[PDB]
Amino acid sequence: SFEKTPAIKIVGNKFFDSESGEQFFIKGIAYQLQRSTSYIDALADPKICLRDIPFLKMLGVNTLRVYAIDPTKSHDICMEALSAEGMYVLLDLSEPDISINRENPSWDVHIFERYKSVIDAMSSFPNLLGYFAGNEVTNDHTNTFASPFVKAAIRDAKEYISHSNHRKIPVGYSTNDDAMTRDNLARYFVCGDVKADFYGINMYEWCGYSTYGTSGYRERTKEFEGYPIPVFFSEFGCNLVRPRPFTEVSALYGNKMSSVWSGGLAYMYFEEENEYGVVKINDNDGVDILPDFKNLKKEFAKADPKGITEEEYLTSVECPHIAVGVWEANEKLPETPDRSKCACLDEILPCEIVPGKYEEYFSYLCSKVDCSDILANGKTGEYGEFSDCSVEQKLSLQLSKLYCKIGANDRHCPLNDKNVYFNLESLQPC
Ligand SMILES: OC[C@H]1O[C@@H](O[C@@H]2[C@@H](O)[C@H](O[C@@H]3[C@@H](O)[C@H](n4cc(CCC[n+]5cccc6ccccc65)nn4)O[C@H](CO)[C@H]3O)O[C@H](CO)[C@H]2O)[C@H](O)[C@@H](O)[C@@H]1O
Repeated sequence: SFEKTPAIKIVGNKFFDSESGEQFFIKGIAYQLQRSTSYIDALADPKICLRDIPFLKMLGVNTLRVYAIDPTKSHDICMEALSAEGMYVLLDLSEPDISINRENPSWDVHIFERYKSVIDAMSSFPNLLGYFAGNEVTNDHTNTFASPFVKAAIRDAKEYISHSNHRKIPVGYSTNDDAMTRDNLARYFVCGDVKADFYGINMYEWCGYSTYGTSGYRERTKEFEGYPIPVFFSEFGCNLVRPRPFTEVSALYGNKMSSVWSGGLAYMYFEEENEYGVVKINDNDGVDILPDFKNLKKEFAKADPKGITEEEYLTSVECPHIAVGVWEANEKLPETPDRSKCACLDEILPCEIVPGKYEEYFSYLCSKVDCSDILANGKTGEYGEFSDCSVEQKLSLQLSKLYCKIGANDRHCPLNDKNVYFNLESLQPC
């Protein structure tokens, strides 16, 4: 049974419970373990999730943000246990080792396959609230050209979900709070022909015993009035002053903010020595409640957002202009990564490379052949024909071009490295 968690849907700039029609406000907490797979999936481990859910119930949350799941594992036990306490999940599609790289952005078959795997693993659950297609990818004025890759990812995740048999779980974005870029980012993700379904801000402006006016919350709220998609704090909980009073929660669910924002999620459940936890897991794997816990609990308990209903509510935007060093996200987006096309390279290329060396060998190979066909430029909106293939496929293409330009036809690939091999399938006459 998922009785206690009806699916949430979006109408205009609000979330609604699909059965009752009541507006849905997120009262959440970030729930993610990390090592000190590379990531840890607490929702794949019943002994972990079933330990913590009673503590999450005490806090009074209705939503978790989860940053990374292992899509090869079952999540039925934990998702049903969450559902039984009225709890929903916001889930990032990426993981630290398979994310859009803000320093060298790409939207390719490897990242898209990750996104699809997560979608296929998690979309059966009615309490899956939504997916994030990225988290703080662009984070300042030096990497705004990453954002077209994120928008392509939003488009392609939505299309994959649309073409699947799954419920149409919304796909949004989570952004940081950099003064120079925030307004342009907010506009960019709702501009043109591809839009985020919702928009989370990682919002740390309220520290200690601040106020609506002095924190910045009043000006954030004014700039987001009339924003066309649901907006919430995908993270909050500045820890400058401890124990965190979480008095921002009273402002967030109050009358000035509840008509604009769809709530938010505290960062975070586990204490992991960034001093952001509300509990701490001891050496015996037991839960020790920290002094922040009771303040978050008290504030969420008091919070009573006056929303609207779906029926009464029911009665393109220009992309920011390009300016060098300020905003360099082209409106033109990279193409949908094509697994078949890129898989053809594995079949037909004479010289292949199995997955420091990428830098050296792209630099070597791209001095000898023209690598434009694998370059992707989010500033200029120029995306090479094979720029959507995996890093190894791209490198293999360039190696093979060099092999064909030499024209020896002797099965000797022109790069001495153990990962290089002649592909015998290339001989069988994409
Ligand atoms: O796509 C952009 C980048 O993505 C990186 O991986 C991401 C990871 O870095 C990211 O990690 C997640 C991390 O972002 C998040 N987190 C939240 C915080 C508190 C930040 C506080 N803070 C931030 C900024 C300004 C502040 C100002 C004042 C006060 C506080 C401020 N620190 N970390 O905590 C999660 C919990 O564990 C991580 O899982 O998770 C995403 C979801 O899986 C991954 O995509 C990739 O590794 C990187 O290559 C890529 O460039």
